[PDB]
Amino acid sequence: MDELRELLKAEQQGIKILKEVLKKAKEGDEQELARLNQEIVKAEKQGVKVYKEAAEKARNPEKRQVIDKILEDEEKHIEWHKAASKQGNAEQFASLVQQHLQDEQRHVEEIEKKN
Ligand SMILES: [Zn+2]
Ligand SMILES: [Zn+2]
Ligand SMILES: [Zn+2]
Repeated sequence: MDELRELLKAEQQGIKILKEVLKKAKEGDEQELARLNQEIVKAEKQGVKVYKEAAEKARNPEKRQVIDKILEDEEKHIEWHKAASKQGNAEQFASLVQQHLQDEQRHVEEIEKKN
């Protein structure tokens, strides 16, 4: 029983921000969007931090395997949001957010399976 609820905290935080991102995506404001983008970057990387930290303390390779997959995943998300750099991301943005949202929920399944 190690690094379970702790790691979920990262996903939970990311998902919680995504909820507001959905709101601001419909709002369509650069300041709100950039600020939220900024929040995402920090939150997801904080997730990477706890995952990477736990990875180097994985009693079982399978525990690292799950962490490593999400660790890679979580950075992938940021890379996408970073690559946007605000073009005209509103309608297009919301569509992509659905994927991030479904993905992090999948991360929960990858961890808990049945939560
Ligand atoms: Zn993420
Ligand atoms: Zn993912
Ligand atoms: Zn995640």
